[PDB]
Amino acid sequence: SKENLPWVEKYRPETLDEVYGQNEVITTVRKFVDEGKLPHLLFYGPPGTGKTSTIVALAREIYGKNYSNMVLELNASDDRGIDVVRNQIKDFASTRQIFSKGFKLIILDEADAMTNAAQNALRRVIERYTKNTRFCVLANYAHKLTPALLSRCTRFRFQPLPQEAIERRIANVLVHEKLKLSPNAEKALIELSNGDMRRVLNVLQSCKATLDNPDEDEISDDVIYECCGAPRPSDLKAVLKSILEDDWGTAHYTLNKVRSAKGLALIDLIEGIVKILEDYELQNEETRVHLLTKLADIEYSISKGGNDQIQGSAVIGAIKASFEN
Amino acid sequence: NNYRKFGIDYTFSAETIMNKEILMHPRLKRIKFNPINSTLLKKHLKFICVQNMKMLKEKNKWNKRQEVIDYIAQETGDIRSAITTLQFWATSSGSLPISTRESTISYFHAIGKVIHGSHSTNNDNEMINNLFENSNNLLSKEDFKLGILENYNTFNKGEFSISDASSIVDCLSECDNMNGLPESNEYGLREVRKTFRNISKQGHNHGTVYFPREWKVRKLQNSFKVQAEDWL
Amino acid sequence: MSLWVDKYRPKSLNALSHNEELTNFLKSLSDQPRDLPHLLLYGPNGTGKKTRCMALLESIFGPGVYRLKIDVRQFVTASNRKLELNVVSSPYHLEITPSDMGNNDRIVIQELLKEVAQMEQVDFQDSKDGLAHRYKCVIINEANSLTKDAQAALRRTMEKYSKNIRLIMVCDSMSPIIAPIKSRCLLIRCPAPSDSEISTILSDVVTNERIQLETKDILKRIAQASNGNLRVSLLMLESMALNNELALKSSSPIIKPDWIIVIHKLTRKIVKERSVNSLIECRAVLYDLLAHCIPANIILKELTFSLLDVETLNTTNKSSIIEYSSVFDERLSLGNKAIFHLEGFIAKVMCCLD
Amino acid sequence: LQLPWVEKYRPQVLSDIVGNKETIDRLQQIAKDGNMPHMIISGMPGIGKTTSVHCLAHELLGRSYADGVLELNASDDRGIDVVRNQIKHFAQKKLHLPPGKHKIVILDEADSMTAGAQQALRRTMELYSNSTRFAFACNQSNKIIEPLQSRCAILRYSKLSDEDVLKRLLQIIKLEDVKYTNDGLEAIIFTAEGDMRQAINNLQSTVAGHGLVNADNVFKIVDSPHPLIVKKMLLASNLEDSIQILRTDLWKKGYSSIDIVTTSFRVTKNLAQVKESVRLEMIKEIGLTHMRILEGVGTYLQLASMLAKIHKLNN
DNA sequence: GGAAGGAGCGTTTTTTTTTTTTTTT
DNA sequence: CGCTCCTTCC
Ligand SMILES: Nc1ncnc2c1ncn2[C@@H]1O[C@H](COP(=O)(O)OP(=O)(O)OP(O)(O)=S)[C@@H](O)[C@H]1O
Ligand SMILES: Nc1ncnc2c1ncn2[C@@H]1O[C@H](COP(=O)(O)OP(=O)(O)OP(O)(O)=S)[C@@H](O)[C@H]1O
Ligand SMILES: Nc1ncnc2c1ncn2[C@@H]1O[C@H](COP(=O)(O)OP(=O)(O)O)[C@@H](O)[C@H]1O
Ligand SMILES: [Mg+2]
Ligand SMILES: [Mg+2]
Repeated sequence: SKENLPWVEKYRPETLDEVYGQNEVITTVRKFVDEGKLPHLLFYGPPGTGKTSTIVALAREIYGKNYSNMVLELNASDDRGIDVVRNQIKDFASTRQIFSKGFKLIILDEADAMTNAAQNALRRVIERYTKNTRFCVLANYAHKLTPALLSRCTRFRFQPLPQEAIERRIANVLVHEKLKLSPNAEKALIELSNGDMRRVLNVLQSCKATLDNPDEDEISDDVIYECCGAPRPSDLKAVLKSILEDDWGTAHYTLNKVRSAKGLALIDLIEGIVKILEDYELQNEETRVHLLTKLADIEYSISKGGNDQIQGSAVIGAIKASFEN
Repeated sequence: NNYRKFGIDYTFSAETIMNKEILMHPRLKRIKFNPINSTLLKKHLKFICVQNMKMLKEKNKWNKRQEVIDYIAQETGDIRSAITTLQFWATSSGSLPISTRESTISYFHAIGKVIHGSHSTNNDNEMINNLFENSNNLLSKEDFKLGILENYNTFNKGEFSISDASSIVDCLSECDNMNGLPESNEYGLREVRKTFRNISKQGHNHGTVYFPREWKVRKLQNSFKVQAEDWL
Repeated sequence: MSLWVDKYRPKSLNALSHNEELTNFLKSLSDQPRDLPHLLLYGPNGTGKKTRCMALLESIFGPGVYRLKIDVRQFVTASNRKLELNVVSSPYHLEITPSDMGNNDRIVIQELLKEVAQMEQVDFQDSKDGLAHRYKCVIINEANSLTKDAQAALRRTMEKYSKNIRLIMVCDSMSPIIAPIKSRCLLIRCPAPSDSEISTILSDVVTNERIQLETKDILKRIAQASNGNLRVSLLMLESMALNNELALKSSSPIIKPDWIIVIHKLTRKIVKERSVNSLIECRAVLYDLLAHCIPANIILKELTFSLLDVETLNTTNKSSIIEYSSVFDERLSLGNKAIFHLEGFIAKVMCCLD
Repeated sequence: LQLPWVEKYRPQVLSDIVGNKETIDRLQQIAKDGNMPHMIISGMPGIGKTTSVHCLAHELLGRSYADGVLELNASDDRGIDVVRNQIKHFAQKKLHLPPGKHKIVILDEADSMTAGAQQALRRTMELYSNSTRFAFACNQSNKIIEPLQSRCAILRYSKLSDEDVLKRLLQIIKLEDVKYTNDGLEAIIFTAEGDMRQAINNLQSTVAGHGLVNADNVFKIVDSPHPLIVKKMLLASNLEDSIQILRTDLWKKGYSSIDIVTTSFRVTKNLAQVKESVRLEMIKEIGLTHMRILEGVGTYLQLASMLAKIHKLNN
């Protein structure tokens, strides 16, 4: 059954040993369960860093394989209004364990989607029944959580996945599958991941699909770029060089050719050029101001559609004017 | 738990509780009460302190009674709140910061604070922060910006440069394009206050403040729509 | 009797008399109407777009398209707010103006139009055996006034149910039409009639009505004053003829819409005096104009172009005026209350002039 | 199992509560006197409001706490019907108490009460003030309607100072026999930002994690409050420094763009050094960036552009 | 015969979704 | 909060 699943779900960690890139948080929670002194928890972090996986693995470790009987899980797909908090959560938190298996666990995944009234109602539920129950909140946006709820929870930050953890997970996936990955392909995959393991797994699955003979074919960086349709570093470098050195006609022709060669999107080129320019050594600081403002404006305009050729010419002109200072 | 934007859910008053027919009925008389002024409140607090002279003298706070009474009379027009505050201060052997119930300011009072400023506070940032903290309901409502737009000309009876008016109106127009974020209201109010403070002078005569006339326009538009449907 | 705008309304493609190329294109569309794509006619207001749409429908079906009745369709929002829409129907086509429902226009697209698209039209064959099916024609007036949500809701309705429905949308500008909708329609440009054609139509009406005309220059002046709007041209012709005992003369005044003269007076006042009090008076004039349900964008455009016609102003003043007009037109498009933006535009103009 | 330290070491008596020394002394005076009036307790989270009210009620009512105290909070039903029936019946109850003692109705998180219930409470307070007294606890005192505020003595709690937090932390460490260092306690206090619940939670987390509370060990799990990082970013005199802070300290640590912009607005609201014109221009730029983020463009480029515009405003 | 102090003025009010309370059943 | 007409206070 696991074979038919998408790789993002097929490779979900089952034990806390399989969660990488969060060594400090993982060690703290593991030792907390070892000492049986789990406090109310908050897991704050960006998408695909292992919060849900970590909390489910911790529940499995605490309650073995029967965690579903003494764990109450609620997420944004369920209604969690003030009535739900008053009735369902309160009754679960105020009832004894199934077999006196220590304390009960309530997981509020994506709690940043809950209303202010429900969060306010949750305060005294959390406080009163701490002996019999422990709460776990998961979030990507802290500004949606009320100050009282944040104060009641011990905070743990899930950082963007470090490179080494991604490499180890990729090696595990490659040994699981009959797949080969090139070092340059792995470097490109990590670069495009942006610290999200879901993106890595999805792109790897697409790359395996792209291979004509996955039993023997090796995934190269070209395969990754084809699957993602993203620009190559060489294309970005050539476009930037033409913009910063050649005339308007030559730069326009170069941009058009680079885009038409592989059907690249202008937003991807803008992002790549911004990343490249972030490392440029600028002797004039107004240049950075103009670059940032104009490129942000162009990105915002592109987000709403518009004319593609005019936007590309705008990017060229903005870069040239900024560097003319 | 409300998340409703009806009249009554914003303000509890005769207008929101009654209707026009009842209020304008010839057999109904309406009398409006004002907060108790300082003279009466001071007199009554002095009487209360005199009635409790023995305990105040025993606790040594008697000598300081005036020092607090004039404060209380200066803080609120609520007789019950003033008496409660006096009792709390007197019964306490220690020293605490005397405070009364907070009193909300009216719509025109808020408009005047935004335009001319506040006597008590010389720092505009503190005044704006306090106004937003304690008067969020009034400031967030879209009619406050209309009132500012329609009353900013009252300054000096409209005898200031057209540049300042243009700046104020341009800022309000920019705020109208901010999807009602708190930053928009803060920016608009701060711009208006700063512009009016930059030209404040002792020798100025101000005009009368009036409510915006948008509702009249809406009523006329509804009548026009009815007439247009009839013609169609 | 009926107004001369409707009295002499052409009722067929062959009855058209201006923009012959557009007439030929419409006739070519009606040759094999079985595979007629969705149509989007765009052009200046009052140029005869609805007339041409009705002529095409008449050619496809027949004169019966002009037999129109009106029904009231009731809709209920999530908050239980009950409201109504007018549906103009003929035996072969339907007419709707969802923009009349404001922000609720999307509901009309989601409930009414979809249902119309879902109900296949079938009828017993008079002579042959078996049923016969015909697609329904639907006209959407003021398409450019639809909210983006309604336009999005139109997409899959147009695509999936193409067999049962063919949409004919009409608009004055395509700028507010989302790209997906423009992609799904055959775009037809409807140019305004030239002054000569307007004068010819007016002279034909004059001959029909036995109105004594001193010279044909009066018709040319009326056409110039109408700025290419034939409906306005006919309305002013009728008003002038009635006010002059059906005997027009070169001295007869040319009647213009009252709000236009009001805007001209506002422009003159703005140019003359520039101060805060003048701005308040201008605000009063603007509020009076808005009380008559004149669109804010139309007010801004008319005021801008009236200001640009003033001779005393110089090139720099006009350039600043057009800059401010563009900026505040964008602000109106993205805004909620129009008074802020109109007052800001007038204040900026006063600052630049002074 | 062993309770978390936040709940395990909740004070039972007023003497164990630190901070707001004058306020706690007044509460002790009331407790030892008896004539408790209607009171409102306002302040920021985790400073002892609930603990103070509960300790005062316990000390006042002695053995009669069970039958003389009615506690209601946002997790219970508190609608108009509840005021009409349960609170009314409790206030009508004839209970024999020591002279100067009254029944106490604790309304925790009273700010969340509905308008109808608050209006209904007026008559209850007017009728049953002789034998019943109300203790409201809230974070925003203005969220209680003025007619109710008129009957109550106001009591505003201030944020706890580093000294009291250190004192109570040392008491907890002595009770738990925890090895520590001075720098570790300083780091814990700095990260707590005056909230003692967070201070105790972080102390427990650090003690579990490594056993020894050092600054380096404290910062392994607990992070510096991001509002201070945002303030440092905004006050940077060079655009490069602001961009570097935004990248290393905020973006690379997983902070969402929406959180960053909201914190930037909050911090800019309290920048005393900057001028008013510059402050309002910065607020405008932050609002524009927030509007762009809400539409879906939550990219690092937008935040960099916002920083560039703010720096331009400074110049 | 000047302050200083105070009163009265300056007003009206649906709409998108989503959530919540209240009331009668 | 500012302007405007009435007492009140010394
Ligand atoms: N630390 C990790 N170690 C290994 N795989 C991981 C890790 N984090 C994420 N993954 C992979 O990504 C998938 C999604 O992880 P989740 O924990 O559900 O994401 P998340 O942190 O909950 O993000 P949100 O908040 O739900 S968008 C998992 O099933 C794994 O395949
Ligand atoms: N002044 C204090 N002295 C000692 N411990 C304190 C103090 N303030 C808070 N604590 C600790 O923090 C816990 C929570 O205190 P509470 O009084 O419930 O918080 P709070 O002030 O009510 O915040 P809110 O408004 O309920 S979010 C207590 O049980 C103590 O362990
Ligand atoms: N070819 C024509 N000959 C005579 N009158 C015409 C012709 N085309 C349009 N008109 C007149 O123009 C008027 C308005 O046209 P209409 O289709 O309503 O404009 P719109 O394109 O704004 O819908 C009609 O009343 C009609 O009489
Ligand atoms: Mg998750
Ligand atoms: Mg509390």
